[PDB]
Amino acid sequence: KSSENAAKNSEVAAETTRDQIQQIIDNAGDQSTLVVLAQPDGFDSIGRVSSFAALRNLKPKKSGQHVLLTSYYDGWAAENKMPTGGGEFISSIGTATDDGGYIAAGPGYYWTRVVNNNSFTAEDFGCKTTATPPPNFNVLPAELFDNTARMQAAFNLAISKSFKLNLSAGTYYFESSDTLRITGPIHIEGRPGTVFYHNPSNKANPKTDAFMNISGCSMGRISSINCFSNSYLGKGINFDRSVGDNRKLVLEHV
Amino acid sequence: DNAKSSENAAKNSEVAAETTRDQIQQIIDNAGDQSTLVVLAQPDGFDSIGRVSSFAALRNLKPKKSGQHVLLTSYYDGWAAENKMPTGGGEFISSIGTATDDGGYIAAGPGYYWTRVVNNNSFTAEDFGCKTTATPPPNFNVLPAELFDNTARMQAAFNLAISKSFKLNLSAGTYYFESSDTLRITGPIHIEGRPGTVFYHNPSNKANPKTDAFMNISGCSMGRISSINCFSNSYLGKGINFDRSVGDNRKLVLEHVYVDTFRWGFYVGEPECINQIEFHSCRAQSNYFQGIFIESFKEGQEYGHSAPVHFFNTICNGNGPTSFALGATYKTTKNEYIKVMDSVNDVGCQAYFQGLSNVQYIGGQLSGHGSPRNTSLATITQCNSFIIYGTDLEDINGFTTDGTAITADNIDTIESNYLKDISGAAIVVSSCLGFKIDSPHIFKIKTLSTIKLMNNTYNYEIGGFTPDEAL
Amino acid sequence: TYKTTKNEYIKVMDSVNDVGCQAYFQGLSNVQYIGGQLSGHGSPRNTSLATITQCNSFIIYGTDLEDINGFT
Amino acid sequence: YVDTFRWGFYVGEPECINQIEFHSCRAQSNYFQGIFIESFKEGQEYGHSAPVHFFNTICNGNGPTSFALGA
Repeated sequence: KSSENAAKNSEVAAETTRDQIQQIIDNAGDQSTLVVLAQPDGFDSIGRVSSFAALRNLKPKKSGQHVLLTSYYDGWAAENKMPTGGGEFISSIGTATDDGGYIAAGPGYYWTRVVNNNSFTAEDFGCKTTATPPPNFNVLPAELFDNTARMQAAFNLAISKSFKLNLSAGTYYFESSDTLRITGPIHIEGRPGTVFYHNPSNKANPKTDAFMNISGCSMGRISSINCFSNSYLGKGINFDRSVGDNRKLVLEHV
Repeated sequence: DNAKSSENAAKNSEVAAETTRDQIQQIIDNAGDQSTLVVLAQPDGFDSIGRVSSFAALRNLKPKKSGQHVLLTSYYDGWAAENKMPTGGGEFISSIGTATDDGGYIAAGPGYYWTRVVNNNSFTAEDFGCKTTATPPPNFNVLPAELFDNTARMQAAFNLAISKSFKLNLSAGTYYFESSDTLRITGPIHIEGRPGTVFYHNPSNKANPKTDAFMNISGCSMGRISSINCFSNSYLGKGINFDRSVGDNRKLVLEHVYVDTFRWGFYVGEPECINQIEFHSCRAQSNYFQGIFIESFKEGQEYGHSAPVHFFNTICNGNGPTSFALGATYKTTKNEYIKVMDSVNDVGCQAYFQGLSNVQYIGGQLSGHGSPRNTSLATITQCNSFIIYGTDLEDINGFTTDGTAITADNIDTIESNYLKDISGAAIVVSSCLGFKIDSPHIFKIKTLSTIKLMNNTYNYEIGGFTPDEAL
Repeated sequence: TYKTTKNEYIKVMDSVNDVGCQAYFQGLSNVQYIGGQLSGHGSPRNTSLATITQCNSFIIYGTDLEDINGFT
Repeated sequence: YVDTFRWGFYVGEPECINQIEFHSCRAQSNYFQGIFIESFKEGQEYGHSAPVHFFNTICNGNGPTSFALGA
């Protein structure tokens, strides 16, 4: 009775408000999409670049544009992981040397990363991690992607711009005839579980060739890395004077 | 009665519809004559993008398709009424399927979930719903102003940091804990606090308030924990307990970790669980019995040890029962009363080392400010190669194991009746091979001697410390 | 014998009389070894745990030393 | 690192550096001293700060050179 009267008035008022919303949304001919953007999930309406190669092929109308990169490689959703290596980029008109990390160059333009807190991760350069193998003798990890050239680009950027390099847990696989070089002062910070795994198969002298060479790294800091090879071949870290003295380098949990 | 109950739900639907209409009207009014692109173009256009208000709202937000990115302003809403800024927010990505809810990393609903986007392999505790508050003074029974228990959310945060190997960042302020469960680290981890980070522990809900550990560390090989200040203001419980329930803490490093006003600051009570551990710049202060308590095995038990153990620039100060503590009674939040003392003859010491090997105490300090009842400053039993490099030792108030005060008047009597007692010096060494001390400055020692040797300590070596300080 | 990813084989050993040690120091000065450990767990063939040659001022502070399997 | 001042690290009163720590620091090419710690001067009340820890710190090339004296 009395409850029913208010319950039916509620239906009438709700329908009138529905008609009012219909009317105002129809009247707002050119502004109705602002209602779409203001919803709690409105940020999804903004577009973003899918991978670093797509970013290389993206032609900017004018210098100074800002864009979002979701991840370095696409296809993380089909697998069971999260995007990685993404960020924000700014366009410039001109020529610059492609880096694979910092700078994505195309024909007559390029894009540069916005770096926060003077630090970046190795995933930003296309490095991949996998499951850590056991320490048994001739045992290799399950997935074999060689990180040597991409990790050397990351080291070069960290030495040149004096950013800190951050490394994620997992194993990075290395199998190349070149040795990984550190050529000036650098900050490197890993996580418990960061592993560098070295396969000496492509080396010219597997018995004596160094995996990592460090030289000229004054006042640098390297921390929380675990290198192993499971081979009984090679040098693990070779300290050198090809660039200069490592005057006050600090190694901690290596 | 069903009609009267559903009337309120109908009115709630009415109010929600009217408020919706009001938001659309507000948007259209603010937009004005200008087109959508122009509005976006305006220097403040970023405000026209919708955001989730809180983590619960995100749990209720149903994604149309997997792969959407959304923004979360803060973990809790209402920060603007309070005079503080949002915290705990970020970006989330949707997935269609089932996953175990977390309260942090993953917000799960029926048939969908949202996953947080983590930057630089690190995250904060606010991301998991933890709250801070103003720090209480160190007085005896003083609680912080507002009491929100952080135990289960901080436990979830530790689980994520161990599982995904992210670094856990903590903010200034006190995290309050009052729970019947002990906070466990079970794997390698990085924890980094700020100057001002405090963990306050309330033992009122513990089953054994006197002996139950606040925090438990096991298996933490290669971890690093820094810049945290744990205190409890109760003279009850263990501060941090190291176990082998998961494994050995094989090269764990602690820096700037302070533990105050528990019953024992740092506690170890079984063998082979602190091999190669490091304490840098740590502190244990005003605990009831000991600041550091290491005891690999008890008497009659199978022999065992952990080795080596390293202390660098660590200071233990004020540990041991004072007269106030002896007479004090703790009042719980359930209005219980717990007597702090065990007996009226209680004594303690600053540090206690038993059953270890290759121990180094470099620098640092061991002092007795505030006049607690101590048998010694350090007590060393059944160790091999304990070495002391330049450690400041000062201000002991001397007692025997029985509780008898050691003054000048009775000094001779003590020497006759307590010869075999493990007490009566600033440093007591008992059954220790390879003991060594260089020449630190020692002063204000109210005890029979500065160093005491007993129980087959047979190749010791004593450098020249400050002479004529004892009785 | 190590098997490479190109199906090559490499003899791990150099000679059937190979010996090693844990740490080798030659031609240094003012060296401090504070704490730590040097140990032969797993029974490798060692001439020593630590070999020090042609140095000025090598100092060891409390290092743990254990478990050597002696060879010339 | 502190270089080419008159003093690099200066302390001139008691009870202000209790338990301070220097790791891997440098004082180089200052005019008088690299590290200068002085709790009290002559005729002043006794005081001190304690303990004080240096770990792998270097003081190199401090003091007045002939060029510095003529500069």
